[PDB]
Amino acid sequence: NAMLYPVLTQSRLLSDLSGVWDFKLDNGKGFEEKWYEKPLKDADTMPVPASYNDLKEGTDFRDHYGWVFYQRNISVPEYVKSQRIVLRCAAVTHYAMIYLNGKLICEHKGGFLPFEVELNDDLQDGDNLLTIAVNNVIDYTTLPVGGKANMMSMGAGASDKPQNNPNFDFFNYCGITRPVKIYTTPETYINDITVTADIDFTKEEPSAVLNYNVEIKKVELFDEEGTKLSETEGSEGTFEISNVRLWQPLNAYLYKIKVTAGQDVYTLPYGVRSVRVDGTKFLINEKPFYFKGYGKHEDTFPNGRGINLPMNTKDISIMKWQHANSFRTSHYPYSEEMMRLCDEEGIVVIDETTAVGVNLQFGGGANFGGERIGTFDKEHGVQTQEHHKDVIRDLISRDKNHACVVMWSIANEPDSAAEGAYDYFKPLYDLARELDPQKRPCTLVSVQGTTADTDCSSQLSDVICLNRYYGWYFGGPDLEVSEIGLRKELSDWGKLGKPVMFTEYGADTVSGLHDTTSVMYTEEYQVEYYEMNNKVFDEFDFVVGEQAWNFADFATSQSLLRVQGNKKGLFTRDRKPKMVAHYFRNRWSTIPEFGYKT
Amino acid sequence: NAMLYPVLTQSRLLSDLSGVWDFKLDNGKGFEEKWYEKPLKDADTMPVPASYNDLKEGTDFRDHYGWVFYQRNISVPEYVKSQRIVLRCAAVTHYAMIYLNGKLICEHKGGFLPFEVELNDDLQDGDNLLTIAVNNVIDYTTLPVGGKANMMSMGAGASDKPQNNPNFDFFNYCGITRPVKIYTTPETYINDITVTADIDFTKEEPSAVLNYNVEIKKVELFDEEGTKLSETEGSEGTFEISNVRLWQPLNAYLYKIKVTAGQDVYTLPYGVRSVRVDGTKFLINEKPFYFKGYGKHEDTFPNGRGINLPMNTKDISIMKWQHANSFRTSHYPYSEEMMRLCDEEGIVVIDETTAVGVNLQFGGGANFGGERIGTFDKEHGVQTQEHHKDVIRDLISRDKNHACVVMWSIANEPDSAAEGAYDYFKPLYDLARELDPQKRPCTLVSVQGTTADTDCSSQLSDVICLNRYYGWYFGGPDLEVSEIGLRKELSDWGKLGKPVMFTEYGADTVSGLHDTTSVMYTEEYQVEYYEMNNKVFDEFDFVVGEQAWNFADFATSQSLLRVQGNKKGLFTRDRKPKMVAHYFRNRWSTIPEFGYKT
Amino acid sequence: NAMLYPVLTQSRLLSDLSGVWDFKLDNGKGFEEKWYEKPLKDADTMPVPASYNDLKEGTDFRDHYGWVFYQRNISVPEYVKSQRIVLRCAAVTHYAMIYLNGKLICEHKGGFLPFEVELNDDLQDGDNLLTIAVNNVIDYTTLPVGGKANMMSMGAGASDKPQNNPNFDFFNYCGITRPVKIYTTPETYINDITVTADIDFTKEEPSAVLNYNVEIKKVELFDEEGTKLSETEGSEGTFEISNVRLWQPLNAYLYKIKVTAGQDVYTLPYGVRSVRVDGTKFLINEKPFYFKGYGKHEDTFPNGRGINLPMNTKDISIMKWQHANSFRTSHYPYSEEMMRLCDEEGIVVIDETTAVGVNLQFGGGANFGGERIGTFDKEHGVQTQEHHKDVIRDLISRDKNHACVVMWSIANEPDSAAEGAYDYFKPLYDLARELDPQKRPCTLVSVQGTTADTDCSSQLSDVICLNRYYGWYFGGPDLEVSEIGLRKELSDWGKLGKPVMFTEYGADTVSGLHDTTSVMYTEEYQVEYYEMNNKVFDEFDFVVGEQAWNFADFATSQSLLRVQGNKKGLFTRDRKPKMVAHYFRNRWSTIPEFGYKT
Ligand SMILES: O=C(O)[C@H]1O[C@@H](O)[C@H](O)[C@@H](O)[C@@H]1O
Ligand SMILES: O=C(O)[C@H]1O[C@@H](O)[C@H](O)[C@@H](O)[C@@H]1O
Ligand SMILES: O=C(O)[C@H]1O[C@@H](O)[C@H](O)[C@@H](O)[C@@H]1O
Repeated sequence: NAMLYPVLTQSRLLSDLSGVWDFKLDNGKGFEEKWYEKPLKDADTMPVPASYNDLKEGTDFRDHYGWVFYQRNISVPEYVKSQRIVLRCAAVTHYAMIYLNGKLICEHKGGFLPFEVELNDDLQDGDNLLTIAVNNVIDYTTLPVGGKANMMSMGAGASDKPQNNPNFDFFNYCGITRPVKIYTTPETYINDITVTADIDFTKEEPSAVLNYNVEIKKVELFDEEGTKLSETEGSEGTFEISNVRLWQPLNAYLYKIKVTAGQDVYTLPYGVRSVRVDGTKFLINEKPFYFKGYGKHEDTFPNGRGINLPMNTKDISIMKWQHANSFRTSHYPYSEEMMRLCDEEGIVVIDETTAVGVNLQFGGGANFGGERIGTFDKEHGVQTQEHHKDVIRDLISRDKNHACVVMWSIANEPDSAAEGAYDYFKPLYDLARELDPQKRPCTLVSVQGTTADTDCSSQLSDVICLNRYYGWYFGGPDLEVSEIGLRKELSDWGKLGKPVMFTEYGADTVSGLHDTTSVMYTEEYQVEYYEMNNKVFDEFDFVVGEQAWNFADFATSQSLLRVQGNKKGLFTRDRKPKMVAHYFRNRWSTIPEFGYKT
Repeated sequence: NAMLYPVLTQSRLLSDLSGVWDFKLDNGKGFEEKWYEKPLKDADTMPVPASYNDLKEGTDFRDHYGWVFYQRNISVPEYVKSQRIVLRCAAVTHYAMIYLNGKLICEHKGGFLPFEVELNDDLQDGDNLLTIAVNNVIDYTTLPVGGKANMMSMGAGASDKPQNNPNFDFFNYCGITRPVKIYTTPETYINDITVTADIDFTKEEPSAVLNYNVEIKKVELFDEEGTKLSETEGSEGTFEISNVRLWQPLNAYLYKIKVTAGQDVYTLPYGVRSVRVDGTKFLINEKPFYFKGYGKHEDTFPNGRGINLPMNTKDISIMKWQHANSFRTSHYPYSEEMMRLCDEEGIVVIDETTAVGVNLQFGGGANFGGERIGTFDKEHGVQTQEHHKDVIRDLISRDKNHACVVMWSIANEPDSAAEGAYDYFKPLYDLARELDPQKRPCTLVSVQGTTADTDCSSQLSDVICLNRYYGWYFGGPDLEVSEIGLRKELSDWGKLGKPVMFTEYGADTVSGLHDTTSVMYTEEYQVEYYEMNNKVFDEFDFVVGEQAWNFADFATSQSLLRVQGNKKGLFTRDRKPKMVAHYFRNRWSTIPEFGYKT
Repeated sequence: NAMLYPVLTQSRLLSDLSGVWDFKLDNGKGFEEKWYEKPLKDADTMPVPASYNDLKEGTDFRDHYGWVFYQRNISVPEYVKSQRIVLRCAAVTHYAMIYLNGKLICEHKGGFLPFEVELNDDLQDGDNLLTIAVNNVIDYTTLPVGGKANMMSMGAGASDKPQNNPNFDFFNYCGITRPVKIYTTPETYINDITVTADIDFTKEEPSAVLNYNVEIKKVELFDEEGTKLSETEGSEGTFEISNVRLWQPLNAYLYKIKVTAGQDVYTLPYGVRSVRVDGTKFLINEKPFYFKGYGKHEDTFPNGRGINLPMNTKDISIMKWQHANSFRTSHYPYSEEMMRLCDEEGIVVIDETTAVGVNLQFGGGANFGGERIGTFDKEHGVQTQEHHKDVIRDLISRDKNHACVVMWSIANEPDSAAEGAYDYFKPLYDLARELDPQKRPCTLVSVQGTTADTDCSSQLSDVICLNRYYGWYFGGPDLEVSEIGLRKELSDWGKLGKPVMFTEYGADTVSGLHDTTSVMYTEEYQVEYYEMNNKVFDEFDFVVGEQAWNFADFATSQSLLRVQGNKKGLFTRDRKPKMVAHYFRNRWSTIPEFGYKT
């Protein structure tokens, strides 16, 4: 269930297996001939961690369907076999199968959340052959959802070759996305840590009480520099600090927490912060917040979706340069390292599950007996709800302690106004609120066409998150008519007395295209688009956030509607600014983190 | 009916009125208040000749609906009022209304063909106020055809503001497109000239007999330098030359023809050339030709569709640099000056009418009583056939003598496989063959989806001209499956034993986008697309021409499918080459004008 | 002296400390206040490994002068304190100072070669504060060499702010460039391994004898799959294999070598390959080789010079796509991981030292008493020779075993035709040949202006490596006059009877700029430039290699001559191909690895 971020400590090791592994594409006789038994023959090379799709040439490699085989030898000295040996795969996209010496030790479904296995038993001495098989197939049983044709459906479709058809607007990057590490710990070890914060704003000098639980199978506090200030015994626990330095947006502070438990020990950074909804206002530390930022992607060249800590730091630098304060993990949980970095740098995050494409109205829509099948058809619709809960389980269990995480997003653009939607999401929202020890807000990001009266989010969600494209897909290029439509729908959303924020809005823009009299796809049109939208946003005291789509240009599946990927970014794929980036920087510079329009 | 190209001669003048005129947009009280009576107030400035759409700023100006008013004063001395004064408007797009001193002297429908009026009667002495009103409205009665919504129909459509919606894929550039000149001539004057060529290939030294007619309301021959070689009297006439220098593709020769007729005289360049179809082979001068070139547009910045002789010469230079030999006047007759230039430089031309958009299946298709209305519905379909004939009349009457003109194109992508198509085009083809004194081939350019069995062009046309996009709109990005489909349809077209040529095929390509593993919209994909198509072309001895679409990027109406216009050009809008331009140059360099695959 | 690549084995661990460390810029009171003692206050964040220059915003950060402070806590359990604890800094650019708990444990000069220190003594238990201070200052004592003004010297120079002025044409990326890892090993351990190959081509089935030495402070062989085939005892040693699979260019093979030595063990991949010079011919495995490739940079966004294994694999993929076979480590030794990858993928490498900028004629040239100071002036010239030898020592000691390494490059563009040049390089070449157990060729890359009679490389070097820009800096834009000059100088180089190869030649090209009639900086001009140069290369049987400059666009110091960096790449900085990339791919496809022109 629970997984702490591995890190070197007094009692645990940490051996990063990152490097160039052996690699081979399934053909698809890989399992018949038991390639996991022996070392791979005719193997190519492949770095880890990284999506493999862009690291070789040819459409057959990039658009490969099925399995790939990673392989690498490992070896451990016996003088720590006394300890337990565990293998943490930070992420394998999508479906992983971990062999060792030819024996299937582990399986996992879920391309964006960590999972571990124990190695003490099957780790013979000498050099041991580790093989990881990675599958990329997506369908009605996976999150994200795979369709039956192109999402934008002219086009293709006449081919019998088996192919993935994403029901989502990003490229199906697969492989060992995130680091594969080996760490140790003593039999009887700290397995999970939880920390909540009851805090007091009555006083001019805010105090805070920190409850904690340390599941296991001394607790020291430290502040930034490491000046110790408190101590307690047992899995039991509480701290009383006065003169709390509140973790703030763009003004972070992380106390340290040292938990020694006999033969084992682990340190956890924690930020003291409060967040709660109050009618219109979205309060962080009992102050009226306003989101400024974007929906992002873990998308870089040529790593694909592979983790890129240099870019993560560069993205933060650009955000603080642009006077942003937040972003959403579109459309999947990001790496642990990026989440911890957001703690250090003080960026508000909207952590989202992998639940994109739970909407069978995209594309032409799948068909059965002539009839079109609704999204939540129990026999021919999505088969994802049970896996959907495991994702909510594993996600909250991983990022429960992050001060940056401010709200959970159950799904991106699901068919939330259709038959079966409420019964699908009600158990998910309930599980979301039951397992989050901090009871933070929950939402879902609403596709276009949704209204206040028809959205199951109008009831289940604490915050309304809209993806609206008035002036692009709907109204472009007449920004005046689009303005009227945006004001009309947005007014209707004020009926709920709930906070509203736009998590996505943008216009495809090819860096370099200009005109004094703007047309679609030019940098001028992009600025005018955001001008019109932001003008309507500023009219409604109940909109509490603007998040542009996207932060940067990113790769998608090929289609007539995608000009070498999605070009809605404020920055290019190599993080160079378009003209709209300087527009938002000037606008966001005058809008404060708190009390924008109260 | 007939209109000769005005040019300075011994008996006629030529006063180009080109310059900066007064200009004003209708609002739309222009005719109520009789703005044509007085000089215009609050007028802006506008050069002539030029499309006005891109010469000012603001969407309201560029997307203006309705009328505009040009105005300019003229004056003539009396010492040539003895002569007749005629005003030749080379082209006014679309509908022109010529006032003078407040009196409506002329009207014209047809935005791409010349028309004149006589000035002797209403030309008082002193300074006379000339006003031209230009209308841009397009609908089911105009050629090109105006629709009811965007041609690519997400989008727009919710606006009540009256707007043009082109049923064609280029921008509705309007205004005084081509020069407005004043020339003289004596009462009793040469009105029309016609020259045919019966020529003899029996001998090792080809001789030629030139019949001519000189309609009127001495005939001298001259060769290139001006060395005279023959003479004849009367409207009657014939010439017998031996050692003819045959006008060839990329090797032109223009004899001169001086026709003195009493008080009047006119000189006409003429090239001696033969063209006839023979089963598979397209013969020019009894040799098997092969078209190499493009579909072009009269499209430059910022002239819009306005005439641009510097670019016309530059385009020819680029064609001869690229080893091309031909192009089509997509999708309207081009300027006279460009046609005469093609005579001098020796470029084969496929002269096409303004009949684009005669196809109501584009867009969503217009609706009536729930029913969709077919293209040639007699009550709710196109109302263009009678105007369509006037266009065929005026066009052939203008370019009957050009040696470069090798074939006529009745329409671009009409609904030629629908009910009513044959009865619509049969009288048009008949008029085309009846009025062309040289009886040159006639065709229509067939939309995609057309087959040999279903196309009314399979019967009416001497040459089959296809617009196929296997590997772009149909099959992209799988070029292998697209190849199979292209070979399958092309084989079926060989059933007719007629010549086949592709007048359009291409892929949108944004100059600058590259990848080693190509995706759509990159320069690499564009090259691979043309490689696949050209490979299939070379397999069939009955394909006699490849014409890429387009020659250069050009402006279109705004839509999600158009990245700042149509990007299918081999060159950018400013005539800079994409990578595919060097590919075609290398391919066309090894393919000869004659006897490519015989 | 000797350093083996750390990797997990039966007896050693490997704990990658890569991650987000604490970071702070010196101001420059860092050492006065002993920031290394305590944890850093007001610290920012910084990932490791990566150059820090592009990971924050502002010119002051990017152009920082002096020191920066990395900091991170580490902890080790006692149950392996029995082993020795060593800290391998793969590279710290330029000058590193490693504190721990406040004590200076190590120092290092050399920004591109590894160095380690032992941790057993100063590693108290608990959490231990590790601090690394990095300096970026460059001058006449460092390799690469720092100047006194801009290398291209209009410009700047009027500022008193202390600044680095690279005497080289790449950006002064600094910080922890390459991974910082911790590995273990038993007291008494394998410290160094050396393997040579005496091999026999007499027989139709080539056999090979492998001598080896295992310095220390059982030996098993294995072949690709791991099928064992031989064994020997002692530091003593030899192997006799028959049916050797020769490591070939673009056809690699790596036998494995397992050396168990009591309590310790290490595995080394080795490729059996021969290389020797023979008059004109450059022989690899007794066959006449021909280099096809580029000079590269370890340069990516935003890592700067930081190691990027995803890009390294992508670069190899592009090379094999382009039909290249080799590259040079311009202008510094690359990462170990890239060298091992070249072993696996079979790319020929020209390993080069950090000796760039040993040439004081660049810029305006430094001045003293009015006099200009020559490069090797003993009082005011370069002070680098002794450090220069340590670089040759550490480099060969690291890459002595790589089969890909085929030739050593002592320096890039030194003032090799000046007074003092011979006495400067003679001891360096001697040290190069003395310490390389395989006695592979040695060279230096000759600046433009050098001739056969004036170059000290004409004598000291086994291969002549030229950097010539006929048609760019010299002759551009007249490629005809430039051709004459290139043929004239190249003919004169044939006087030596030695092999000649061009290690650099190119023309700055901004991706997107085109013209049918080419001008400098367009993609067309770049192709024509390489066409002219390659035409002259093919005329001389003694030129054995063409290596273009550069592989990809890369960052440089700002100057009027650098359009956002060096644009001479065949690919863009994000590895997208320019038109010249497809030219070289077509040319290199017809040129074989061996026997091109014999
Ligand atoms: O069309 C777009 O650009 C985007 O539209 C939104 O609905 C999706 O959230 C996003 O994944 C797409 O990339
Ligand atoms: O889609 C395209 O690029 C083109 O398709 C063809 O059918 C039309 O002839 C042309 O007008 C369009 O511009
Ligand atoms: O001028 C250039 O582009 C290059 O010239 C060469 O002499 C240098 O080796 C290289 O560092 C420069 O980048």
